[PDB]
Amino acid sequence: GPEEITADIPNVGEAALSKLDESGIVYIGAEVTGGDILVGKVTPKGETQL
Amino acid sequence: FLKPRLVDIEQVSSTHAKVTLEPLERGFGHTLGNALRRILLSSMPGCAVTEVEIDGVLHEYSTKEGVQEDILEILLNLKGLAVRVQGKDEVILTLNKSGIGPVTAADITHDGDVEIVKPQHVICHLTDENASISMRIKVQRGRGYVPASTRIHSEEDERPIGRLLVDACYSPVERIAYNVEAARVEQRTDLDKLVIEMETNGTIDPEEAIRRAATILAEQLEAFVDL
Amino acid sequence: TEFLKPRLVDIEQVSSTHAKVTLEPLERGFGHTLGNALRRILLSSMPGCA
Amino acid sequence: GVLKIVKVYLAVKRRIQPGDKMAGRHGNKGVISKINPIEDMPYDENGTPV
Repeated sequence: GPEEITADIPNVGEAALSKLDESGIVYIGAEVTGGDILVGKVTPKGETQL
Repeated sequence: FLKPRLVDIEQVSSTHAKVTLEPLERGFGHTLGNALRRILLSSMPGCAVTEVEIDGVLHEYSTKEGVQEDILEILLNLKGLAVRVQGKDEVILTLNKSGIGPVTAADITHDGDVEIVKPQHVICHLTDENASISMRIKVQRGRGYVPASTRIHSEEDERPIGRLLVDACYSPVERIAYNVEAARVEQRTDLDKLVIEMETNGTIDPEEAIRRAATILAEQLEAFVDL
Repeated sequence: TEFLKPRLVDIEQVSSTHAKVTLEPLERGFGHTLGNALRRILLSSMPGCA
Repeated sequence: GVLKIVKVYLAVKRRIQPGDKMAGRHGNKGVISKINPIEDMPYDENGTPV
């Protein structure tokens, strides 16, 4: 399937999604460090088989 | 075991002065001057600008239309602005100005504890008739060198994207030198003097400083006294 | 502007004449500022009967 | 195959730390070893450290 740049990322807190806008791209001027999410991206992998 | 005391403290410029200590026994002039140079140059109270939120600026790397100084350079100029407070551990000064000409350090809003020791200190120029810059300059007080890097650990939602941090410059002292000349008191075998020539940005008075220096000095010897 | 104080001071005796004392929490440059100021006065001005 | 690309530009400011290479124009290399306090710097009679 196609990959989404959407800001909805499984398993991330409010502190993570703070620095991102509604669209999923970090705001201009936001100071970042190691681990911060610059661009939210999600790719389909189906039937996880747990 | 004759003890010293201070003596004439001669101010020369608003920047520096030569303090003097008259009653020093054999060799103690060196034992103090270096030990005093140490604490004078390093650990001292100072108030340096820390957090600066400017008009339209998102980050220190942009350029505000209408001023020929890059934002990064204006932050750097602030690191060199010398001020002094009295009863506040942080004061936020509001700077406003416009019109073609230099914007100096005297164009800010005066506060009860604000004393600008260099009103001529240049923050930046202004290149257009109508262009206006508003800035919240948050100055706090502390000790030592705190670089802007070690400050973004607390963070705790410093979301104000416009609040650009600078490096903490905290220190009055610039250059400290001590010279021991032989001081002849009318009756004694041989005694020495202490000429401490120090250098400062004007935000601390000589007698206050040299006192707090020896304060910390003896304060560490406390534990040493017993075991 | 509060000022860090030492702690722990294990005193290792080397017989009855000499010993090596130790002080852990000394801030920047204070190890010399103390150590040198004490070396000076120990070697020079002390009570003695010789 | 690529639907969209988001390029973020980070501006890092690095100062100096032990491990950096430094040299004069004369072929004398060096790597900063320790960052010494201004207190321990050799100074002249005027009191200006080096």
